[PDB]
Amino acid sequence: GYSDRVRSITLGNSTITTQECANVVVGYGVWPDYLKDSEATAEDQPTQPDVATCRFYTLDSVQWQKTSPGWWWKLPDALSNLGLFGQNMQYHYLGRTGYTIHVQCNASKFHQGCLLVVCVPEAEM
Amino acid sequence: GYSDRVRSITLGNSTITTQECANVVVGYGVWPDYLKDSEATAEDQPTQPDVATCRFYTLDSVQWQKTSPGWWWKLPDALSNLGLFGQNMQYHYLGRTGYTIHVQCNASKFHQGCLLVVCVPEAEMGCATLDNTPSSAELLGGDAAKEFAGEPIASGSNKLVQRVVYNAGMGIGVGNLTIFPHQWINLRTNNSATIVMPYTNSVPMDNMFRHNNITLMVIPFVPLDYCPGSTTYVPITVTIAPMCAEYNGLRLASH
Amino acid sequence: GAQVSTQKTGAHIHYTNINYYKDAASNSATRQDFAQDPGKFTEPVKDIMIKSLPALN
Amino acid sequence: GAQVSTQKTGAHIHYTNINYYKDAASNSATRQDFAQDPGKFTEPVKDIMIKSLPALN
Amino acid sequence: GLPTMNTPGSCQFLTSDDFQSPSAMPQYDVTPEMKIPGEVKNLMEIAEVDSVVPVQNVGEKVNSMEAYQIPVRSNEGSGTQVFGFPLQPGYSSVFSRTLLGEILNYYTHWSGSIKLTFMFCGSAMATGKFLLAYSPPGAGAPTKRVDAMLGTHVVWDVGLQSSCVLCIPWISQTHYRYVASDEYTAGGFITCWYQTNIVVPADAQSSCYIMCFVSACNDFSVRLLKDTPFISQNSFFQ
Amino acid sequence: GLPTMNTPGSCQFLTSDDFQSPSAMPQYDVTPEMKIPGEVKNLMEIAEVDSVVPVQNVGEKVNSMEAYQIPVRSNEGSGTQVFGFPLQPGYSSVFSRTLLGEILNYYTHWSGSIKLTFMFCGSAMATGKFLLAYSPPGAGAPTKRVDAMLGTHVVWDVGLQSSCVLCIPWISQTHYRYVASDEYTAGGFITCWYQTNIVVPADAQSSCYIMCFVSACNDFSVRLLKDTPFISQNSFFQ
Amino acid sequence: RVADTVGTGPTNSEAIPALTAAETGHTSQVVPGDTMQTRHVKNYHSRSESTVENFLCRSACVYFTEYKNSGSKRYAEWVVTTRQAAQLRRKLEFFTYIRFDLELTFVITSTQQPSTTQNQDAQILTHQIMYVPPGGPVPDKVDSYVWQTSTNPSVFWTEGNAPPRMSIPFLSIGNAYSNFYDGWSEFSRNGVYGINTLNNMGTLYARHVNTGSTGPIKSTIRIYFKPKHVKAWIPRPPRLCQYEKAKNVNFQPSGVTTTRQSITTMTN
Amino acid sequence: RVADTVGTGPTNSEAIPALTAAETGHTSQVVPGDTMQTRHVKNYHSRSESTVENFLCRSACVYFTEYKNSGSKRYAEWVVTTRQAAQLRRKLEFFTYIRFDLELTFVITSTQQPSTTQNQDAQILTHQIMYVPPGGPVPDKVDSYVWQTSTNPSVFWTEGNAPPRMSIPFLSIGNAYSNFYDGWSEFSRNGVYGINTLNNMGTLYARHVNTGSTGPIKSTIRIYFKPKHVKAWIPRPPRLCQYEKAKNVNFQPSGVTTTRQSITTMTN
Ligand SMILES: CCCCCCCCCCCCCCCC(=O)O
Ligand SMILES: CCCCCCCCCCCCCCCC(=O)O
Repeated sequence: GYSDRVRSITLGNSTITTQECANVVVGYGVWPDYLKDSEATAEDQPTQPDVATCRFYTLDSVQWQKTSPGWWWKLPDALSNLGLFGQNMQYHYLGRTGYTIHVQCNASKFHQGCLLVVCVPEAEM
Repeated sequence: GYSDRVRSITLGNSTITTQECANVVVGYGVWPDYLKDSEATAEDQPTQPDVATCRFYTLDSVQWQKTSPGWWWKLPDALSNLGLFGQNMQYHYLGRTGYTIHVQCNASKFHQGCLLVVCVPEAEMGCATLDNTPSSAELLGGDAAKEFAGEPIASGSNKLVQRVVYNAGMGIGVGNLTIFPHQWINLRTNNSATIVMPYTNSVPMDNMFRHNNITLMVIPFVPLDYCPGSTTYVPITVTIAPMCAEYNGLRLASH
Repeated sequence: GAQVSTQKTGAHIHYTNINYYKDAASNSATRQDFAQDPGKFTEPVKDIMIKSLPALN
Repeated sequence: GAQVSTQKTGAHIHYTNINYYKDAASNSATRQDFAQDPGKFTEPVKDIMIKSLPALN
Repeated sequence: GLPTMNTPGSCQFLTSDDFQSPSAMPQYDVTPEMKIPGEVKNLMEIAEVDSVVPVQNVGEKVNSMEAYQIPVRSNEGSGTQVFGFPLQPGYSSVFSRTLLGEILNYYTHWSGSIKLTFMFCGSAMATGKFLLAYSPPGAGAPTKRVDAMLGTHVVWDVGLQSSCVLCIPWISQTHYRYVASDEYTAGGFITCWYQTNIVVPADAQSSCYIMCFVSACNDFSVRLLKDTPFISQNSFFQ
Repeated sequence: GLPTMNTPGSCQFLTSDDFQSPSAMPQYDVTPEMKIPGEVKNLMEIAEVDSVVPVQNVGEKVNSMEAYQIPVRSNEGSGTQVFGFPLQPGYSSVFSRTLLGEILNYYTHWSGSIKLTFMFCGSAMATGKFLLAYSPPGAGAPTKRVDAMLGTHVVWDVGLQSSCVLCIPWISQTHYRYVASDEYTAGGFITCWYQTNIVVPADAQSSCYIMCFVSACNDFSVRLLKDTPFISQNSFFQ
Repeated sequence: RVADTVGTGPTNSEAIPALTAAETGHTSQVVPGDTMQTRHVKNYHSRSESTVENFLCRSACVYFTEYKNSGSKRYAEWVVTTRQAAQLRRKLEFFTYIRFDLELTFVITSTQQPSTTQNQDAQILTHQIMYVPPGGPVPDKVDSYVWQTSTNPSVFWTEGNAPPRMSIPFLSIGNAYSNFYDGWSEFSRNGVYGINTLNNMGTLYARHVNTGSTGPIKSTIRIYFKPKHVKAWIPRPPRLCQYEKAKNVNFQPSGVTTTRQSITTMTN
Repeated sequence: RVADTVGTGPTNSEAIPALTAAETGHTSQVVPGDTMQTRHVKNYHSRSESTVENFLCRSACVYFTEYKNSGSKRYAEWVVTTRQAAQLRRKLEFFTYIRFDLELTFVITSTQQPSTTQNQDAQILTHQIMYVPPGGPVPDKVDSYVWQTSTNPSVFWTEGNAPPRMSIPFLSIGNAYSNFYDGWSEFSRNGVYGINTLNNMGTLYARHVNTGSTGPIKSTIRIYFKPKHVKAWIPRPPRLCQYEKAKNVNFQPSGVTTTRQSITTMTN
């Protein structure tokens, strides 16, 4: 039939295709879901676009040299200045969302190396 | 039981209360509704907040003097710089919405006057000079009320709009403006005017920036009068609420 | 396949019509559509207002 | 011996046609034959290739 | 080989004709229709909408917003006249530019009732009474209230309800009347007279204004379409 | 002796007419039909076939096989642009000579989706990622990847499967668009940006090429047949 | 069918139909019966003439142009647009959105021009009318390959018989023929402004197929528009002020209405 | 009827429709739904205009010739062949094999020639059109017995009324009108090469039945071809390079397409 190395992901109006990818890791076994009524505390009505807010934003690229120690990103801050997600989290007081992280680094058969991609929750430094 | 002069309107997180108001006029008999699937043409998925986009935005107030000719507003342009409705119609390509218009002008029992509030769809306006056409800075004023003129504008070459009041700028008898949904605010009885305009356009969706469908016009048919001793500064406020707003074609910010 | 309809005559006779062209935009002008609905322009208010009632109680 | 058919009109009325000449090459042009089969030019491969599948496994 | 015979009236170009014609573009897929609010199906749906009447068309007043206002003030007497005009919707200068008048100037004949809606635009403390009157022809116009009282009159009292309707009925000898002037089908005269007075309290203005709208009743009809004498072109605009 | 009457439009020669006519050769035995492969029944069966696009039509490149190749090399940076063109199938010089364009230049209107199939024609060891983007109008063209990222974009990874499809959807205000240029029905912009890089091993070429085919989706339509502005004759060829 | 009045008798009740509130924006429908006693008169009158179809379905001449058999102008060019004739433009401007099919009749009339050439032998002139949609080729000259009309529609007409006539469907990319467009072409808001944005209906050319004689002959062609199956939306107030240009609604301010002697004069 | 799109929602699956293999020679049919979320929009559009019959069924002028009432050329001769007019030839070249019936209309227009002969009395000219199949006799002169047309088809037309028109069936010894023939006449491989091998459709002559007057009159005849009941096989790529000769496909090499500023320019 098909192989497991090929994957396609569609969200909003954006698509991501990979031909040499491993198995997706889904958090702690929970797929992101909306806030249920037996858990909310704000009595106001929420706004949910789910199209403009939810889509693949591509950030800036960094160079991997032989003497690079690593990089860190903050998910709420990085997208604060990009599109309606930035405009909405800016015009509101309370926000809630889950995130899908895709990292792309391609090299030929004659290169070598290894990267660790880890999502640390509450990373006080 | 109750009386018909009292009304309350809730939208999003905003509320409007009136204690001396007449009957609401609902467009041409159609309440604004979302685009059905047997009428759409854009194959993309639309975005519909319906809370941030739909709410009562209060514009700037203008003063009603004894020699005021009238004012006009463009509904897409006026809200373009106010809140997420402005941010969304700015980040998208196609937009669609209906509007609720509320005009507030209150006066005591010793004042007199009468205003006409009319929502004119597709109000193309003639330029002062026959050869030129009006410019974008003179026709629409963002969050600003462009006033009319009591006497004819000069015919010298310019991009000024013809702001003569007894022709409404569109070259018609100001008397026949009634054909459109309209309300009368007489300071003797009415203190407010409510209008509900649906989405009136010749296409399913259109770009808001290069096309302003509805043009609210307020015309003081009977001038304001009073005797010395009464307050002379009587303002006019206009609150606009979008309804059933949706968009399509997410694109990079454009202004 | 003819269509027989009534003629517009005075008050107080059938005519025949056949379509020959196969474009459906060549038919004769349909003149007899005497239907109206003045509720959209006159009396367009949201709350019904009976004739003989204080319009503002 | 008349032939009654439908007219091409908008979306979202019958017309009449009679043949007078006995050569069968004088009939009006048959304009309503909206049939297609794009399988000959597009996707003409011998082995079926499902859309969402690795075209070359 | 069917033998026929052409009759008088062949190979002519009649303006108001209704025939069939071969299409220049065959098999065209028309763009589908959509629901657009406010569809008109008959022009008498426009004639039944209230239209502001410029009663005060005197001199320069036609070049300002003062043409639609009728002046009314606190007088020292009673029985004087406020305004008056003939019942000529398609001809008189008062009804010529009203929606009803604009529609009527396209059709030669007209019949039905008329509805004049008067709105008092004064202060909240000013009260008054007026006598609206419609007098059919036969004599001249009424000159004093004792003469217009005998016509068809409706006393109006200014109060909470600030709107009064004067229903000018259909009293005529012919089924239809001409929109152009003709003494054979004279309309009548509509006159408004002060009933008692306009009394105001202290520190309130004693000069108020009244507005008037014209509309057609459920029984209006028009006939014999003709060109309008209002629009004209010297040359093809370009 | 049937009395008739000729109507306006008689004894004329309309071009796009459909009537009957007496045959000059009666009782002709037509040669029978045979089965010939590849019968066309609709012109949109030709528009749905992939057509090579000459994206690199710069200067002299149109007079060689270098017009169909898009250059891509190993860069020292990231986020640069590879190519870009407006969505004008019947007007732009890029889509004018494509089969789709040749078909569109016969009909005034057009509607439907578009399918751009990109094929990477590099070595077997060279890998890379590209970002294809379609940005509807409203603003200018995107100038940096942070601006075209917000449109409708599809990241493409070069691998075993060497073909990627970009489905430009139908996002418009009108049901149809003009094949000729008109700002009222502007199309948009299609731009391709380097995602990460094009990395190659030793002893392999670092400059590769990409090809592009254009085709129509299952929902394409055309209307209002018109003459093509491409073919012309000074005199009757002989 | 027109409604009929109902008979009524003297009343004395608190409820009053005449008194209402015009500030609500509602037209008070009052039968003559409410304000006076009336008798039962049946009305057999009809509103048949008023219907939008009967009002707009009358042939009206949009534009007329001239061409000469021999001379500088041998062919005529006209961008097909309305708003060049006041009589029809005013009728169409009544409704903001209109949607109609069209019937076109071309009245072509020739005449002899004064000259000095002798021995004239007039021959039946033939006139060719061609329609180029927006984008097609243009006949830069009276004799050009474009006049082959391999795809464009055309009509040939010899002088002496009934005038040409064709039917045209609803040609618009939108869902209705917009009559008013308050916007620009560029989203920049600078550029063509007004209804001229939505006028891309093509062009119409006409020429003489054969030179009639030696002496110069001038022919004038008039174009007639006949709306069919018409639908109208959003009614609008009538023009009032005379038109000035055919690309916009620019006008010169004019008085509301003609004046009279006083406020109580019964005569104009 | 045009197909309609189907609504889709966010997906995360291994199978990927966008990635395919274009080396196979297969067109990957991808609905907009595969590469982005879409809503259910019904399409009421139709492909009626595109059909081969509606594309090729429009009258187009193949050739026009001239003849004089008195003078050296009193009759006109034309070998009936296509490929003389670019507009129709280009349309026909789209399909390698075509099979259609034909409708022929002859627009004959006369004109007076300048002369010195006085006392001219013009009379209704009559025009005779004759078709000689391949093999028949040829009218070496305007007045000849061949014009009796005891078997050949012919049409007589007086000037002043509607133009002539006839319908012609599918005349071919094969099973289809070949548009391209890559071969020679002789099996020797030396001789006529190309499509001119399969062009033996006859000849068409035309003459004036009666001398109109004393003064010279020139008449020009135009021939119009109208394909009916058309069938097309083996689609072909469009011409691109302008035609040069009417007996072959000889051409001058031309650039693929018009150029622009750079590879990232959005304007021509
Ligand atoms: C021989 C020529 C035949 C075809 C001529 C067609 C010319 C008219 C084209 C359609 C115009 C319809 C009206 C557009 C203007 C408007 O709606 O205001
Ligand atoms: C009065 C004359 C009537 C008959 C005239 C017949 C002339 C046409 C003969 C058939 C030609 C068909 C087309 C052949 C060329 C082609 O297929 O490319």
